[PDB]
Amino acid sequence: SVLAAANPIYGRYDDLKSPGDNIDFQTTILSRFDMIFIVKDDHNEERDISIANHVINIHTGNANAMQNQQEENGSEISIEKMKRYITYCRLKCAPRLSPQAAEKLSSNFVTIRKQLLINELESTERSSIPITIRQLEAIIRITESLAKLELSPIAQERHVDEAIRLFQASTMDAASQDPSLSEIRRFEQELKRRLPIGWSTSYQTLRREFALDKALYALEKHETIQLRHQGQNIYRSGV
Amino acid sequence: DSMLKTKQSYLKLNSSVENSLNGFSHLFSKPLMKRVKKLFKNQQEFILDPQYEADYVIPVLPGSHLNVKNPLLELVKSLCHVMLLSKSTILEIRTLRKELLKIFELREFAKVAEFKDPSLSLVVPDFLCEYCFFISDIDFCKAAPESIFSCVRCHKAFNQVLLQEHLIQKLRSDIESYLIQDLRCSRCHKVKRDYMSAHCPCAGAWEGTLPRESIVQKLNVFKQVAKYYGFDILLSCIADLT
Amino acid sequence: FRKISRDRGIIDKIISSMAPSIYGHRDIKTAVACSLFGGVPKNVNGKHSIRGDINVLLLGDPGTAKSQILKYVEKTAHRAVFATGQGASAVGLTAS
Amino acid sequence: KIYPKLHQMDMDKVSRVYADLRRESISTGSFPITVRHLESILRIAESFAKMRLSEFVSSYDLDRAIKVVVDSFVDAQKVSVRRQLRRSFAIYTLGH
Amino acid sequence: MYYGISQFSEAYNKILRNSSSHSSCQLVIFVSCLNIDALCATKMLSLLFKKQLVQSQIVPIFGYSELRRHYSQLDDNINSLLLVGFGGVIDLEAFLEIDPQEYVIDTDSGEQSFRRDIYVLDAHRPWNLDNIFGSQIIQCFDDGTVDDTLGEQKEAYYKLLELDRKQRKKQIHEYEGVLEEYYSQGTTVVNSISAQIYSLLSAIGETNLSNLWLNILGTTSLDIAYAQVYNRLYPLLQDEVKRLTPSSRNSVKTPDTLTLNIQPDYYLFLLRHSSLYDSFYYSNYVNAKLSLWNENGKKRLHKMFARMGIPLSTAQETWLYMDHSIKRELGIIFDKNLDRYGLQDIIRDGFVRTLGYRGSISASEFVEALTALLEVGNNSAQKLTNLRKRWVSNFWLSWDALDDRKVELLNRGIQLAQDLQRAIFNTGVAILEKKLIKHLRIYRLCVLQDGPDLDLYRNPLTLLRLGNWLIECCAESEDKQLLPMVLASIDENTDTYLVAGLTPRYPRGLDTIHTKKPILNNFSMAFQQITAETDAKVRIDNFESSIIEIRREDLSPFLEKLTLSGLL
Ligand SMILES: Nc1ncnc2c1ncn2[C@@H]1O[C@H](COP(=O)(O)OP(=O)(O)O)[C@@H](O)[C@H]1O
Ligand SMILES: [Mg+2]
Ligand SMILES: [Zn+2]
Ligand SMILES: [Zn+2]
Repeated sequence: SVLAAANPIYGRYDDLKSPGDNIDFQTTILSRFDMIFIVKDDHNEERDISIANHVINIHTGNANAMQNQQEENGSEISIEKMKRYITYCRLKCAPRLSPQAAEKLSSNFVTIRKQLLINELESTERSSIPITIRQLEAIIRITESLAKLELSPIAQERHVDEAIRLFQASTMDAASQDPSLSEIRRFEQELKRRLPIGWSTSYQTLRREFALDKALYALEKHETIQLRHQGQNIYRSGV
Repeated sequence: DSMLKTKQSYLKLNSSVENSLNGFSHLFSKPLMKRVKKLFKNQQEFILDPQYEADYVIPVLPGSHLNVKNPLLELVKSLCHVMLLSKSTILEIRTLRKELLKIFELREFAKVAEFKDPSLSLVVPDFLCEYCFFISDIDFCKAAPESIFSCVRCHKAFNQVLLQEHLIQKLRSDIESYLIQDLRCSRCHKVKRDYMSAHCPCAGAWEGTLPRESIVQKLNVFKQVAKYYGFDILLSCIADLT
Repeated sequence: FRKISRDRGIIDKIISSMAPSIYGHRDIKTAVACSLFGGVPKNVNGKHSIRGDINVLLLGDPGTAKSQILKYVEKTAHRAVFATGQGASAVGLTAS
Repeated sequence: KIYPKLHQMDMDKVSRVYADLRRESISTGSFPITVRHLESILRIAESFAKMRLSEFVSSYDLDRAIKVVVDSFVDAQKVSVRRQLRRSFAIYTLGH
Repeated sequence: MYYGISQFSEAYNKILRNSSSHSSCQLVIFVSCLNIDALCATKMLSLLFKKQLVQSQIVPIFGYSELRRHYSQLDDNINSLLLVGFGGVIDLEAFLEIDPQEYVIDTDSGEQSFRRDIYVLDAHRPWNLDNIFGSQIIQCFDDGTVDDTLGEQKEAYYKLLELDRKQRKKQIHEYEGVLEEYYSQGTTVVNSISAQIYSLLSAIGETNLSNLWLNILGTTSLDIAYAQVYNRLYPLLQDEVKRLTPSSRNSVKTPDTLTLNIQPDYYLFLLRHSSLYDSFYYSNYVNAKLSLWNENGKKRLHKMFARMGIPLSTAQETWLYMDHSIKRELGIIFDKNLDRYGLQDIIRDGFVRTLGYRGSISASEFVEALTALLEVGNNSAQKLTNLRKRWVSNFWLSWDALDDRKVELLNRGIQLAQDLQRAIFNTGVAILEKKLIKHLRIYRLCVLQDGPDLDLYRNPLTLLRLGNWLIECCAESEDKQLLPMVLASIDENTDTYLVAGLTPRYPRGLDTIHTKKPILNNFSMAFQQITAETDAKVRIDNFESSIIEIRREDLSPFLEKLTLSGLL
């Protein structure tokens, strides 16, 4: 197994630049890798406080007490017992997929490939993140591992759902990263002048007025518009 | 009086980063902490001895949601919060607060040493006075009882039945809004737009915009207000809820 | 050492004695003293290891006795190794 | 021969200082403030306790380390926002 | 006097008549957990009643509230109760809400019988006069003190009982003053329960090697705190060992030989299961003799080990694996270089038990392992009850450690003893570095606010072990006068401190005229009087009266009031 730790160029990820600019690794090497996590420093002050408290407990001898107590509680287990359990599970079970799991995996793979195709079409550029048959093999292997850690001889759709969730959380998270602008600006200005500051209108009104319409998502990031009625109503939040 | 004298002296000498008040604490610094020490000794003498708990008793208010283990600590925290309002003297006020906490042997940045508002809020939006046609928002957890049963511009009273009706109206409106809220992702915060979805397509769990804990706190506030002011119909509504 | 340790203000006297032949720059002296004494390397249960050494970077205009400060540190610390600019390759810094 | 311990300390002030450091780094700032930087405060406090031969990190050893860290961060920022950052951080270096 | 030593067999026969009905279980044994001597005594009684097939109930109790709750839950069929290690100082009939009239059956005929007879067995000297004299339900097993030194107390108590003018009031006041000066005295112990039950068993004549070993363990349990009593009782155990041992000495070692021997048992810590260097480094006596908490202490320890000529690696090697040369000349080596450093009192003669090829073991090491198993074997009033549950559970671990078939448990107990000694040593050295002990004119207070492994000291025996460490250390400081110390430990989960009133003791081996006079722990009445007034939510439930739980907020006012109190 390969567990690699790398760093995007410029130290930070530098999401303002293109995702292919931040990663110097070519598509070939990225194709072999199954899961590709991209962690980002949120600088969330409450999260910062939580991490600071955890680290302070780590340093001031509190870790050696709380980890031991929590391990004795049974929700954590020592290194050696995990080692032996992993060995036993790997030497004991080699699960295989159920036909329903196969159908679900095929459907999810087609969905993921369609998503990558539409993303590349919108960007007019091949995505640095490759999604191929090897990715489907990776999902199959993760489903097998999930069934194996439970020692289940056959993989259930619960493992398929969890593997799809993890894939979306890591590989799609990498592939969903984004760095015409004239159309976006025109839409922004026309809705600012038309849609009143304190009022709302249905999304179908914007459709009839007239694309992917990423401008609305960008404005939601700017917190000037907000989709509330399950995406059927855009309200000028007050900006 | 300290800030008044400081402002007068500053104006006399002359005639926000820095205003007329920059050392007003010094007018009472020694008396303040001396009196704090004396009151601390007094309390420690009478914190446990009976017939003084009638003095060391925390009054019950409609907005009461904070437990006070030390009435003197609550007092000093309240004074520190009121004297921290000046932006120019922030450093000297923080130093005075630290010295006051040293009397309690408490750290300056201690969470218990941090002061928070002991009163919640429960406003009735768009309250209308049936005589002068005055539009107001009637709070109960912060507004005084004299300011809630009668109008402001005039002094005519209000209907108890109307107060209970509108309070229950806001309560049921909040309940319905919680029950009719929209879901959104927990990771990219995209609003949920379908009906069948375990999570966001980005593997983000669905979550409501109005937390259940928020409605729990609102119900607790309504129950506290009903019990404090004897709101019979509000208590009936609370009983109907569960 | 035990007697002078109980003295109050020993930190400032130590800081001032980092660069007796170099005027001013008290913060640099304090940082150098902190790195010299260093922290305790924590190791949680043998699983999580925490660096206990302090690394300090001095960015400054030429002729500011930064090189002289480094020379003092080299003469001072128990185990000191000095390398300069391009006169030290990647493998020669760590191992080969 | 000195291995100081951080038993006597207030995690609240350190946590708030680290949170504010990250908040000002992400907002109009270029200095990276990471968990390593939070550990740096404890490391400098340990060095302060070492230089006094103290086996426990006193409150002064923590306040001095916090002041050193915040001053080093502030001096690494541009002068345009340096005054505002110093004004924000002044509430943490109390007593010196 | 209620039951003298010579008439213990009468009580045994009465209990046998009362509850030798195998149809039911009408005899219940109450034992105070966290007390080694009580555990040994209960093991003796359990084996004895296993012999006569008398069904019995064994209930380990931690606090007085538990005792009263269990008695309330106690069924009426049980006509015989046994209290082990407690109940001899408090008003049980008042504590348990007991009157003679409810329990009396077949009142007639100058005699009285009762539907439930309770027999207490503890050696705390403040014998409750209402319990030793003014009741028939409460039955106490006196060790010769009440019948010899409480004659005046007996007369005064009976005068008050019979009397419920001016000279009559004067004599009543005099008698009450005599009774009161008998009271208000620190709780002290003169004898070991194990010795008392062993004497009873010898009167019954059902003794064996195992019971003698249990008596040795129970007596050794009191050596650390009550060494004078240990010296008093040592010859009796020695004579019993000489009597019971078979004449076939020097026999070839078989896997079935169980041999009790009297051999030099030096006053070290886990000598046979730890390195000699660590035994010295962790011995409380040596530590107190050289104050090892300072950096000079370790250097002087190396100085001794060099002076004897023993290599430090050899000293730091495990006891079993040392060279036979040192293992056979340890005695002479100690003879040569012990008086030089004042550690001559380390040399001592004790009892060693060998079970076949399993290796030897000393009584001190065994009782240390048992105490360790007792201590660490595994909103506010709930987690505390869970702590009581765990503490009571550890009693059964220590109990099962007595079985020779569970040596694996004994090894775990030995490891726990080593770890607990390490933790107590490190805590003591840290405290003596930071000088957490604040000397006053009443007591040397010491409160632990924060630090490492503070959750270990909420166990009462752990706090007592730390107290033993610190009191031994301060005892060898001649400059520091005799004065009790107070220890508190905040429980963050419960936000409460554990105040432990302790007592000073004379240095071990320091025998003087005042040493013969025991130190009396007057924290009991002081604690109770301070708690009765000025309600501070204090929890005084331990049978050891000098241990209380106090609110974190009320800790400082409680200590201030105690300083204002001159009772102790
Ligand atoms: N603060 C100072 N006090 C005393 N001497 C100084 C100081 N700053 C610079 N110097 C002198 O300048 C000379 C050259 O300094 P140098 O080590 O080249 O600085 P840098 O490393 O910043 O280029 C040294 O001989 C030193 O004595
Ligand atoms: Mg230079
Ligand atoms: Zn009006
Ligand atoms: Zn999402």
